Amino acid sequence: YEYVELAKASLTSAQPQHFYAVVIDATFPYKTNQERYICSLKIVDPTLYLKQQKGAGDASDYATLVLYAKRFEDLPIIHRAGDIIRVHRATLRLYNGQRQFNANVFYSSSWALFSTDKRSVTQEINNQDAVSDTTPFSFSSKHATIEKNEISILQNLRKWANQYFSSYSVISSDMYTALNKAQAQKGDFDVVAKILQVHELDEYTNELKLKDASGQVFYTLSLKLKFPHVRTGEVVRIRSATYDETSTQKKVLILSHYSNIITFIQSSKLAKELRAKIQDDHSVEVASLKKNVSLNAVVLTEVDKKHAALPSTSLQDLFHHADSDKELQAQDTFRTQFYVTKIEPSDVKEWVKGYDRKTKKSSSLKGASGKGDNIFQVQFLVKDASTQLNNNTYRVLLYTQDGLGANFFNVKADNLHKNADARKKLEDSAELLTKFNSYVDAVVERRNGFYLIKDTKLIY
Amino acid sequence: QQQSAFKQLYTELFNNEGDFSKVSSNLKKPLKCYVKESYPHFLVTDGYFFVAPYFTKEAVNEFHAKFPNVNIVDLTDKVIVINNWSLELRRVNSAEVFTSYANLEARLIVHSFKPNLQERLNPTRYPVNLFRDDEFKTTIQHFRHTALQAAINKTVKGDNLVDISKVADAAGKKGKVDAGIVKASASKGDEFSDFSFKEGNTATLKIADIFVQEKG
DNA sequence: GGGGTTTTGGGG
DNA sequence: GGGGTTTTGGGG
DNA sequence: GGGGTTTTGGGG
Ligand SMILES: [Cl-]
Ligand code: NA
Ligand code: NA
Ligand code: NA
Ligand code: NA
Repeated sequence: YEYVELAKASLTSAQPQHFYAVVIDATFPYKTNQERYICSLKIVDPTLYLKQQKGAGDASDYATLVLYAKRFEDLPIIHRAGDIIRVHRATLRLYNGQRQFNANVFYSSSWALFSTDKRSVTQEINNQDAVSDTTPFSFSSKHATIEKNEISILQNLRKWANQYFSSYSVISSDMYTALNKAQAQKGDFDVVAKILQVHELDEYTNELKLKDASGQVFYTLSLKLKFPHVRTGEVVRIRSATYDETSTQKKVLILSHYSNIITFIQSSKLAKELRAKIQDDHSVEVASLKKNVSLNAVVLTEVDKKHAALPSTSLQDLFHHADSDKELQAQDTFRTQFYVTKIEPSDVKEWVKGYDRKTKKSSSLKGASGKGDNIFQVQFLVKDASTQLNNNTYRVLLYTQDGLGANFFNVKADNLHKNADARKKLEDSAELLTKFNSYVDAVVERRNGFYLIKDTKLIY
Repeated sequence: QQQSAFKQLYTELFNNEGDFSKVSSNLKKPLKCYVKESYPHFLVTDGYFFVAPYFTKEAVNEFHAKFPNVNIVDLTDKVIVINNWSLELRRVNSAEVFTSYANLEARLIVHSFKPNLQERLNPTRYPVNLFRDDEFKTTIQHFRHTALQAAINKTVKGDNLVDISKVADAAGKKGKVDAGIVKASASKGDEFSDFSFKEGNTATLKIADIFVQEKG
């Protein structure tokens, strides 16, 4: 197999040509009719990557690659921009002034994907190591062969990809639309934004809270199965979104089956700059707290920094599988998300009790001090997406006698029958916690079959 | 101002405990909708979302009478005008019914519809399943939250707080996590069903039967 | 090919 | 045999 | 023509 650079490929031969290229954009593989699936991509290489820079405006230049197949599984799922694709038997032609490589995977063409970063997106998600730096993480057909001579092509292209992504935006300004101008678009458009929050709306869907360089915040639904790589704090390019005219309560982008959500390789200058520049916005949340009913979700808490890398565990797993699953049994500390249905004891004044450390007994402070050290002994009854349809509510404790969760309310334990200031703050917190669409993101510690909140604090 | 007629109608039905008499009267006017599909699923749009109309045996018989030269299962890409209609809430298996969410479905019950054969409609956005809409799913979640919170506050009483000694000095203490599971209502099964809306009832035709009635 | 599926109608 | 393809009957 | 396959020379 002889590999040709993108700008050097022949437009006259019409013969099958082969190449290695860096993928910068791609639709998700999609069905067009009863027998065809298509994946369209934008590709670059050392000979084709930037438009005549003078009056060009540092806009990226690229070739396009259209892959045709009879089955969904014969097409590449591009989760990240910057990785490498090797194509065999593509025919080239000019399509409206640009170099279009076409490949019928259902006939004789094939493709193979190589990770530019140490691990592919899927390997990062599952915490797996790559077989080797010359093994494709995905490919069409039952086999893929990498010859000794290709090794240098792959290694050199990787080095170049990192140089390209670190020196240029790659996804240039002409490749997307600012969110505050989304309503002005006639049809679909692209977006480059930071994911501020990933809210599990249900068993199959995530609701992404996005904010781009223009400062505008938008929400969009993202299927869990389709885009399992979405992560809070990360920057993504969204290929094909439309402005939802029927969303009155919040700004919403509608995605289609061909739409795609793409992250960037580690070296990305654009991703680095956006992760630092774009900052969290709680303006939507603050405004919603003034309404009796908020169609916008509000995460009321934040977990300690040391836990911001801990993966979350659903209530279904915490309460129904933690005594039977090997991986769950080996852990005592977990992170989870839920909404509070009811808080016990009902009387907010009883949330703080006097605790006798010798007898391990707590008591009401209505009679005051004679009960011991003041502590919170609060019992939340919660539910989440994984347990949404069942007839259960789950107990999550805020028992601070040993220090766990002491600062949860941003109110040090005090006699609530006497301290009006503390009682009032807690009553207000109670209303926020039980309000529809209010959720808690918390770290819990398993103790004698119960889960106690720790290293978690309200941020409202 | 809600531009989608279906979204406004269905949202109000859910926001009014499934009571159709409580929904705004200025919304119970004839519905002119584009037929996106007619078989295997009859789906109509309002220019923004698609919903599945549920035809009564009377509705189709009347249709077949005033329009003998018109098969319903072939109305794809054509327009229809629903003059007499009602909405009701039904409990369904959302894993099987795609025009539903969280085991609940607001149904468009059709009693009388006229096919405006060959009327070209205005260009609109690609129609999406109303039951897959972010706000509408959220509206349904609010509806469930209200029912759940009401049931829990009625069922759970007495402040049966975990005794503090159970989580203090838990060095030699081992417990099972299912100790934290509390029943939300007096429901008969593993699924929450304590709702106050009275589940609407109305015989409706299976789209397959109307296909046989028109081409055995 | 900057696009429109469905034993897939919550990857498609 | 049957696809896609153009070889339009015949290789390995 | 060339795959994968088994048809192992020949259809459409
Ligand atoms: Cl335990
Ligand atoms: Na042949
Ligand atoms: Na042939
Ligand atoms: Na052959
Ligand atoms: Na053969």
